[PDB]
Amino acid sequence: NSFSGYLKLTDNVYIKNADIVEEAKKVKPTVVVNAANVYLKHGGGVAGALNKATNNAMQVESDDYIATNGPLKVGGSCVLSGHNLAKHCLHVVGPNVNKGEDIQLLKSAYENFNQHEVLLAPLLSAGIFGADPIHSLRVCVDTVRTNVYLAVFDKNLYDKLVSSFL
Repeated sequence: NSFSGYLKLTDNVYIKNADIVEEAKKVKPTVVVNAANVYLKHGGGVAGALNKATNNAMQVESDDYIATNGPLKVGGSCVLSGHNLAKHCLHVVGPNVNKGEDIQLLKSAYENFNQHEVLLAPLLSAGIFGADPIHSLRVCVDTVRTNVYLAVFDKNLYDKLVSSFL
């Protein structure tokens, strides 16, 4: 958990302008969070990037999880191997607000983070699921009570988040 160059936003929430895949490789955190869908199909965005960095081992493992357990619920999670990225990957499903899932489920999604003392994570629902990222950060801050290190790759967004949260 050798996190470097983060800016503390609140007593437990930290942020860096960085690629989560590169952070995971440098730090090999205990837990990296994936922003997943309910069937754990890692076809793009952060999920696609994390899976690619595992050379598809994450996807094969995820398919086996679904074979045993069925799909996750929106706002739910499961813990699988982190392979070369982390000890564990916490796959968390935020709401797909652009397909009508309730934004209030973003609180339930972030509540999964509280099962782990320290996490490297992206913002949830802030890619193609369509939630405003600043809103997603505000829910993170209000909900997570463990120590979360957020990697935000887009500097334009990072600068807006730091401006809004100090």
